[PDB]
Amino acid sequence: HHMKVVVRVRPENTKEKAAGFHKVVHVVDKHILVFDPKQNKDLKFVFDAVFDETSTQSEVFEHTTKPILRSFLNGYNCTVLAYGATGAGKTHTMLGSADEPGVMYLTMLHLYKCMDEIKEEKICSTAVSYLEVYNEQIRDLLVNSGPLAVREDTQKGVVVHGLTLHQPKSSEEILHLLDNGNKNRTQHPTDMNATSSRSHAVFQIYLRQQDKTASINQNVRIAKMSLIDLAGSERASTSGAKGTRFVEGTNINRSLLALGNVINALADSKRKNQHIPYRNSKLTRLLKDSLGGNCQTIMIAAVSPSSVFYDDTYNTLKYANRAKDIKS
Amino acid sequence: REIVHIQAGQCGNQIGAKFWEVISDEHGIDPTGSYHGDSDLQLERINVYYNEAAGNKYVPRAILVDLEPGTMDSVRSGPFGQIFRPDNFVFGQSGAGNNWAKGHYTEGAELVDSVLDVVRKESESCDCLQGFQLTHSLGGGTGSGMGTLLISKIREEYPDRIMNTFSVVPSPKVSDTVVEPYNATLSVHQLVENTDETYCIDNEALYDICFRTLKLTTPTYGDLNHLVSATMSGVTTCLRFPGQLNADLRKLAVNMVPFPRLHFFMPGFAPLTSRGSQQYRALTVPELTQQMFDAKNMMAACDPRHGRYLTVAAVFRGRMSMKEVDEQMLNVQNKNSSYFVEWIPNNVKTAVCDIPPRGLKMSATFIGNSTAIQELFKRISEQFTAMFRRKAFLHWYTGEGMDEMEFTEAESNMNDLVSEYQQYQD
Amino acid sequence: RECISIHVGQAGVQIGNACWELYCLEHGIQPDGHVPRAVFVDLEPTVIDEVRTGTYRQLFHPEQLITGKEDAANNYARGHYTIGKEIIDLVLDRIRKLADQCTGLQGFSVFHSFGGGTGSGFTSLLMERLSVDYGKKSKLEFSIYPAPQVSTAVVEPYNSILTTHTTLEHSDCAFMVDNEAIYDICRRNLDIERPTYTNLNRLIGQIVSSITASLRFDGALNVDLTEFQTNLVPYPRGHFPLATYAPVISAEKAYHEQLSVAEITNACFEPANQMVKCDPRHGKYMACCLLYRGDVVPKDVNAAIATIKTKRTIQFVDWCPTGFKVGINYEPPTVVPGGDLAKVQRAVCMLSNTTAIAEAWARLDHKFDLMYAKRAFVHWYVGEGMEEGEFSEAREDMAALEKDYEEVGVDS
Ligand SMILES: CC(=O)O[C@H]1C(=O)[C@@]2(C)[C@H]([C@H](OC(=O)c3ccccc3)[C@]3(O)C[C@H](OC(=O)[C@H](O)[C@@H](NC(=O)c4ccccc4)c4ccccc4)C(C)=C1C3(C)C)[C@]1(OC(C)=O)CO[C@@H]1C[C@@H]2O
Ligand SMILES: Nc1nc2c(ncn2[C@@H]2O[C@H](COP(=O)(O)OP(=O)(O)OP(=O)(O)O)[C@@H](O)[C@H]2O)c(=O)[nH]1
Ligand SMILES: Nc1nc2c(ncn2[C@@H]2O[C@H](COP(=O)(O)OP(=O)(O)O)[C@@H](O)[C@H]2O)c(=O)[nH]1
Ligand SMILES: O=[N+]([O-])c1cc(Cl)ccc1S(=O)(=O)c1ccccc1
Ligand SMILES: [Mg+2]
Ligand SMILES: [Zn+2]
Repeated sequence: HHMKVVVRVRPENTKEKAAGFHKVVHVVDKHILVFDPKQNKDLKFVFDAVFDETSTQSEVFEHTTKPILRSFLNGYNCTVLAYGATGAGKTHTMLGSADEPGVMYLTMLHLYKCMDEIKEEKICSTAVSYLEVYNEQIRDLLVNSGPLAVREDTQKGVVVHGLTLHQPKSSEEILHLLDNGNKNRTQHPTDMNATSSRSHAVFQIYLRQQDKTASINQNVRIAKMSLIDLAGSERASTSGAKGTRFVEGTNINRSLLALGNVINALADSKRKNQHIPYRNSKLTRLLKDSLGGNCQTIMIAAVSPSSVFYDDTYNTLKYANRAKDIKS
Repeated sequence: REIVHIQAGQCGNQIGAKFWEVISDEHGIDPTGSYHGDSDLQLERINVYYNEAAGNKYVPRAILVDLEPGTMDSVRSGPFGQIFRPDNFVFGQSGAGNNWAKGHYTEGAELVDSVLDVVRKESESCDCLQGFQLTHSLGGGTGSGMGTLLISKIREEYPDRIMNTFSVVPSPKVSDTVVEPYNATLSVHQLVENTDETYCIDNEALYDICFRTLKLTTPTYGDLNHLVSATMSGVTTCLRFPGQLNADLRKLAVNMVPFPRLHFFMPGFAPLTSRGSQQYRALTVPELTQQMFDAKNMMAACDPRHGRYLTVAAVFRGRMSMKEVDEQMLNVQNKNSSYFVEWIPNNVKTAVCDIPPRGLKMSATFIGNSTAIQELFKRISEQFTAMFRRKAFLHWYTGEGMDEMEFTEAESNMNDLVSEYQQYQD
Repeated sequence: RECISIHVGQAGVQIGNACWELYCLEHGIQPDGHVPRAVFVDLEPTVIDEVRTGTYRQLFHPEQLITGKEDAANNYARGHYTIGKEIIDLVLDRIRKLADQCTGLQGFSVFHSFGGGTGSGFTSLLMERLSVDYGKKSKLEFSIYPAPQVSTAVVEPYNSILTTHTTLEHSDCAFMVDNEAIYDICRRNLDIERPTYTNLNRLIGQIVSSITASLRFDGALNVDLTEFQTNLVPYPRGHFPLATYAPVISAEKAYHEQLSVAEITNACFEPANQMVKCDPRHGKYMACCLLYRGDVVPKDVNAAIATIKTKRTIQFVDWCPTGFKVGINYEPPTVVPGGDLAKVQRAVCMLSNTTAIAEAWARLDHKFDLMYAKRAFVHWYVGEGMEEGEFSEAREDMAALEKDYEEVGVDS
């Protein structure tokens, strides 16, 4: 329906390539991927689209974000759901990869171009924000905020106040917010020091269109777009007993559960309605506003071909596909 | 393992005197005296509620949190009142005004740091902490405002340790206060997002259960509070005894909350017979499950017959067969398959201690997580809108540094909490 | 030669105290004699404290009594991952200190209670760490699987679909005893609506005595623990025979006692006597180790079994010509001085893999799905260092155990 799903495999990593043990999934054709190659489970998985390891950021940009931009420009709020294995590398090269063309860079340019054309023809104004969910506290990345308090408007569409947005001057101004933000989140000191993978990063862009062609006095269409980087799941080891991870992992584990339970309930609410508990998390309640409604959504899962990704990519394909596959 | 009780506001304090009146006899602790215990088992586990200092002076490890001096000055000037170390009395000689905002933002907010100081002195006592018991009414300044702040701070300092709450939800028929739904809707809002076990008790559900199930014609408050304190002993301290199948606050929590909201339960005691005549001893066991699972006998206002159960915990305490227990629970699950929910193959959590309530042969605390409690947060949330529409006594809250959006927030949350509870009634 | 034991979870320790009671009682070793050969594990102190306070107090070393003063929790995750992790190293250290002291051991008779927190989750990793440190040994786990309708924990199936998947690739032969299908023996075959837990524990205390105690003891047809998993498991899944006893007669009511071999052996295959709600509804036996004890002529057995091999309504598997391990011990059973057990001069402690547990597993798996389909108590395990993975991926595990116990039978 509105939901469309695409999974983009990312090349095996230099070390993963050179070793080569049984591949987690073995991508068969472009769309169908077999899990657990010989027998073994030998599970065929279908998706709506799938992109192979050869498909880079630029191909996923064009695929994923093209139905996003059009709907975003139409005034339909859009979101991108990221996924990926817990192990970085696929997710590392999927997001924040400057060298890779960036799904986010080409879609930010794609929107940024389309935004300039809508402004010349029509008066279009936009704004952007960048927030994270670390410790289940929302931080703005642009300004050093504290815990955003919750209010509800007349619509009562739940607002975390104290968010600041600036209007997109160029993509360069956005790049400064991306830099400010990306350095504002900490690395996670557990394991190897990753980026802010374990914290959920959110990018927000708000389109606001008035028509010059339409009367000045008209309804304004606004969409919200969001891109979310999520954590990976934690094992016993990657968790650990330690009190240092302890807080962070509790925040992530309940965020992942309540969020993924809201994603499963989201697919059920493509039948259903008020059933889906928006309230189970702070961000999952804002995710209702974006992902709820009949809005065009896409999930991009990451998958690596490495054997390390055996568990992680199988669990993420399992969880992403589970919400599709369940229908009553 | 260990707990630290919390006597927030006058009602939670008045009940604290009754909770500790009971528990101490259930542990042979005289006023400042030691363990006189008729047995030896009422001592291998006391640590749960007390501290070692002298060698005869096991002191209750509670907190007494009140902005009204005359209350804690009636609890401390009466019977067991001289057991509490004076360090436990976190008084606020300020005006204890009946406003949730006055006890949460303005007058309670100052006294909190001098509370958290002691909640840490008592949590850092020794061994391993389990959680905190909380007693209060949802109908007043110090109960619902300040007592709900104390937990919003406890749940930030120890998000690992459990949080039991004993709320005196506003009774339907007559409200013992006027702003009541204001104080209530604003505390249940904090409760649904901090504590993880709530036991809601209603002064009139008690009067019914205390005037018809006890022929008691003059049910004083001391009696209501005594009945309540009889359950919260059969919950906690009870399961800190041996048993063929014991549990503890976590087993209770980890069997009784299917969804993270917290969920609120409805306690029920077992042998609830009037004194002389009704000492029928029809307490073999089918008579306890007969008792606990009827409508009346639930300390909540709402009737369980009006909604499915998600979980039940019959926390028995008295020597009985693990067959006539585990069996009876089944026929109860099948006679009433209608109201019990179906996506849980076994709703009931059987729990069995050995030692019974001092003077009795056999009892069983009931802790029901029924969807029937929907028909109470409905009640509270109605009384709110009917007066919130006109901003009735709202100038007492905003004039104490509040927000027109804060009332909106709490209603909408606790009114969503009604919606969610119906998702499982269906 | 020896077999250590590891009694885990409160119930694995209550059964432990009872199997351990019946031992000294048939070996003339009163309260203070030799030394035990086992350990006790719980994340609730008050229960292992019943072995430190109650009977059999000084028969143990405080070193073979592991406790985590912390919290049991009726959830696998916490008891496997989060908490039960902290204790494992210390636990292993005993089953490595007790395993060194001996002389050429054979294995560890584990005692756990499937649908617990400490009995599910901890043992899962205990057996895990054993199959690696001692893959060259026997790993016979004696479970008390979930009652078919009379479960206790609300979550039970979450705990028991997670002990099965994690231990499956690690056990050698998993004995099973159902708590409810024992109460039917206490009601029907003993007459008592007063079965305390202390009695089911005498009855597993009895069947278990027949396994290790009397069979590690000399006899006319000895059967090592390796002989079990060899003569009892057809396939590498940690296959789960059922325990059954024969002279379960009452020591008060009826008295026919003198029930020659020809009778006690027939009293094993009737479904009303097998400590398991896995009534042979279709389940073909595939291998049975009839342990006898007491006065038994090998011809009475090699005739009392021959009659059974030709009953045909007992239908063995096709690929199994003869699946009858006769074990004969000398010393008769040894009943509790004044419990309720008859006291006969012979018994049959038959155990067997049956295709019947195709049911028991199916009915326990279907349970799990109904709650997991709504997540139910999932937030209690995810907050404890687990994932959507370990549930969904241990569910897929037991799915190929519904198919394994279907394919190994029903077909020819
Ligand atoms: C001669 C005799 O057997 O007297 C009984 C008695 O008559 C009855 C009626 C008791 C009596 O209880 C009440 O009348 C009552 C009064 C106010 C509120 C609630 C109840 C009794 O007072 C209560 C008392 O309870 C206990 O001793 C328990 O240990 C109980 N203790 C307290 O509540 C307590 C009271 C005063 C001071 C300190 C503690 C308890 C229950 C659960 C958990 C912990 C403790 C008992 C058996 C009796 C009397 C004395 C008449 C009953 O109540 C309880 C809680 O056991 C009322 O129905 C039961 C059935 C009992 O048979
Ligand atoms: N036969 C027998 N079954 C028992 C005994 N004690 C408990 N059980 C059963 O085992 C299960 C109970 O496990 P629990 O006592 O809750 O837990 P545990 O496995 O000891 O570990 P925790 O959950 O962490 O406390 C239930 O299915 C009981 O019916 C016992 O002494 N004998
Ligand atoms: N059971 C019970 N309820 C009480 C007691 N005292 C006050 N209440 C109830 O508490 C509500 C009033 O709140 P109150 O305790 O005075 O608030 P506070 O003292 O300002 O925190 C009313 O609904 C009363 O019925 C008591 O001792 N026992
Ligand atoms: O998705 N993200 O939010 C994200 C998560 C991480 Cl860890 C890293 C980056 C990004 S980004 O903004 O896509 C981005 C993409 C390209 C350049 C800067 C930022
Ligand atoms: Mg236990
Ligand atoms: Zn005879």
